[PDB]
Amino acid sequence: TCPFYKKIPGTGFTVDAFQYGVVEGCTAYFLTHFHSDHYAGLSKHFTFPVYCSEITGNLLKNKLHVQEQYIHPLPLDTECIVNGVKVVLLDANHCPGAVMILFYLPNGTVILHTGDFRADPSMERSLLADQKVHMLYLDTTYCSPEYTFPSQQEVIRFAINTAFEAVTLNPHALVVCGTYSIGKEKVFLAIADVLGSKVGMSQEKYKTLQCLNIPEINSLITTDMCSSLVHLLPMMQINFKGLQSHLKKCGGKYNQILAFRPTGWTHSNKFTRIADVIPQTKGNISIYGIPYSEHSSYLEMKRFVQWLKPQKIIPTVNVGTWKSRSTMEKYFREWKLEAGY
Ligand code: NI
Repeated sequence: TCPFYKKIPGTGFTVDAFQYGVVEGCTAYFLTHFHSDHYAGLSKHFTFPVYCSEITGNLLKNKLHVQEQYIHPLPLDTECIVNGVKVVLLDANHCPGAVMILFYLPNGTVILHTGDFRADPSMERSLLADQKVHMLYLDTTYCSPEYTFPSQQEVIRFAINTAFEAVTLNPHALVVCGTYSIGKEKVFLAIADVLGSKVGMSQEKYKTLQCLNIPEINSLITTDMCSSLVHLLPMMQINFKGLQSHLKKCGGKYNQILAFRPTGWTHSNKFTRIADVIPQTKGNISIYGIPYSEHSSYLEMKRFVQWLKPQKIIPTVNVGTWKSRSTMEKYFREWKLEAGY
């Protein structure tokens, strides 16, 4: 059964609620982004209206084979009417096609559902700035002060410089980047750009990337592995055994692998600066874990909420334990007392 925090009161609407069968009273199913924990349940047999971004709609049609007549893409930053209720989709600064949803209830209440997001000051100048929000359904993934990580720009700087140095020292080194979902495309695209190569990948991954409206993409990606010196592999293969095996398959073209695992947070963040990050090495293989996040750090989240000043917060992540829930509620109260709302 559908949990309360995926339901929008006063509407026929649910958010990211496709794994519960037919939800009683739901007239429209919203999907914030194309990640499996959120789309779980969608397929070509779905016959209710799905509301989403253009990019998410490309992925629904091409990857899950949802029929076109049930896909309802909306433009961002535009007031739209859905079953008699005004809604707006806003960029969530998560993965490609990921949105926040603003709902203007018939009784005058305004609700923001962040979906998954990485809070940014740029959000303080969207259509959020123009009215009060009463209720916030918040992505609380990293809602604790231990969760710090660097900007995406610093992380990409580190990766570009690391890769360019290694390959200039050894033109027979291969760079490998791990992936298991959409998101974090800048890692592998930035590295390929500094090295003057395309990124090589499976046909299934190339198909996924072709749904994303990224400019000039036919110029940056390929299925021809033999012509590429940046390869994408499943995240599960980014270990010494999986990489030794891959290196065999390249037929003596290469004699070294430098690999990258974009994680979210790991506890090496509580001690070490990005400048100071070192790989794990075995023989001719090195693996770097880089803290490239597409969710808010604690400080980013706090700033957003203290700016927005919602009347009520409903967490959507880490809700399954009493200790988590109690922790989060204590931070929410601190933020409110420090800011004065
Ligand atoms: Ni996500």
